Amino acid sequence: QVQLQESGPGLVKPSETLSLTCTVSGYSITSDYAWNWIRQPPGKGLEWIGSISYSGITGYNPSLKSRVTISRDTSKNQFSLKLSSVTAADTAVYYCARMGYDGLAYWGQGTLVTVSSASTKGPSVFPLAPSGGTAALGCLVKDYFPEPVTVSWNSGALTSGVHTFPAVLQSSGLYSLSSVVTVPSSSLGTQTYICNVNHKPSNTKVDKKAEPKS
Amino acid sequence: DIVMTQTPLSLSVTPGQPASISCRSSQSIVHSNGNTYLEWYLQKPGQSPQLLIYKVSNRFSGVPDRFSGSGSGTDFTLKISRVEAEDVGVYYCFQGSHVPPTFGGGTKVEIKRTVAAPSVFIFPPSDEQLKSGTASVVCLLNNFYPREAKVQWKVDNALQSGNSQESVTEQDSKDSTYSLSSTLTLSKADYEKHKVYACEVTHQGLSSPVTKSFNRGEC
Amino acid sequence: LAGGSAQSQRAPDR
Repeated sequence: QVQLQESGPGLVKPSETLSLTCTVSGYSITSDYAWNWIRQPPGKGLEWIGSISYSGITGYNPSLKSRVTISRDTSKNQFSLKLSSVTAADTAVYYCARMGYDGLAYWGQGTLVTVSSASTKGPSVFPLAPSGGTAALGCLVKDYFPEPVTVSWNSGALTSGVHTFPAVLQSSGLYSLSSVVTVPSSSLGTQTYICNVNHKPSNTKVDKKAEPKS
Repeated sequence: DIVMTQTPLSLSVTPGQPASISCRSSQSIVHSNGNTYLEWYLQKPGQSPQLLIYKVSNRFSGVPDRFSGSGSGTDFTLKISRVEAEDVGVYYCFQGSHVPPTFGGGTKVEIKRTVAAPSVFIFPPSDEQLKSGTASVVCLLNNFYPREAKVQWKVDNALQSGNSQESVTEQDSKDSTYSLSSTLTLSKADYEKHKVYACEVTHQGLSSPVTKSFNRGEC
Repeated sequence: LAGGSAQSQRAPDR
């Protein structure tokens, strides 16, 4: 299986150089195809940044050309992007993708890069404690920067009835999000409900039990 | 550069019915080798785009299916013949015939469906959070349609303004409902000053507004 | 002028 995997999300200060890599597995970058970078700024559409071919030939968006560099590191089967002199306008989800005559058939998972002078800060995690029938419970993931955070329940064992909401930027300039799940009151029960919270930019993992208070 | 203009901007479609999206390009996207590198993607909530159609009309699946691409020169159409819950997201056209490759602005496709009134839950602040001098109160509106919903916070009969924030999930790819989360933020001092915390919800579901509440201190 | 679909692969497109 051809798979593309971008490096991790996080902050870059304005005026500095955003740097990303894409690692390719199941296929050699020098066999064939062109190896693309594409971004999507918050709530906007998709912009092609540029690419490098299997043969090392680079092409750039003329609008971005003077700030962009793309290279290949064939020793790690990786290709890279640098974008210099950034500002808030360069905050976006950055994707790597493989292009052929027959489309961008394979994509990386997307990596959010936030351009800010603000500091990285890891989350705190609070329980949301649990008609007729069905109870609701959840975790509140508070006071973190930048995005993203990921949430799972019972280590990915529990996916039915889960809702993980878009984060909101609080008046502090730190994000807050909640994740909830509806479950049967009766399980409330014999069954432990635990939320798994991962904040990559700060390297934070926290597990919190969502227990019914006494 | 070639501008790719998609119409419409968004669509609501009843499951099992067809939809059609148009993509017009400011200049031809026929390449000098004769091919037209016109492609369609779907980007489902929170995911990477996924290729549907390439070279105008070739299905990514390789086999006959619900997606059909047509058109030529500057004028292209994606048809979805029987929309299903799972098809919901944003569709983009794309051209790779002339540098730089450019995408359309996207057409958001949603599933038109019948009213569902929200289930409402309220959550007090944890004792853990309180230790730290802030109190978050959370109100959850679950599994409702349409998206339009009004949430009001009341603290001891007073409507709260400018101290709450809310987020809505994307249309669920299975049941096609939304969910909504709202957070009231107070200082601990303000939270402990008051007694009755309520979120009041209004929605096309509800011939009467639903209030969920708790009194600070009852267990 | 590099970066287009037509340039993306080793063998020419048909």
